[PDB]
Amino acid sequence: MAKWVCKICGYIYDEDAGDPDNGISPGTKFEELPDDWVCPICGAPKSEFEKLED
Ligand SMILES: [Fe+3]
Ligand code: NA
Repeated sequence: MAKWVCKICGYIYDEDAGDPDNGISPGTKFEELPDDWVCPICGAPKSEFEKLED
């Protein structure tokens, strides 16, 4: 699945990993993260992530 970078801090939202400590099961696509999910490292909103693909 896809990976996304937090443009602020460099955290990778890896769809295969999810974010279980913050309520997101492995395999959750970035689009399906709740609108108010934030980077678990720096707190940036979803808008600040960039999909790692051409
Ligand atoms: Fe971040
Ligand atoms: Na959405």
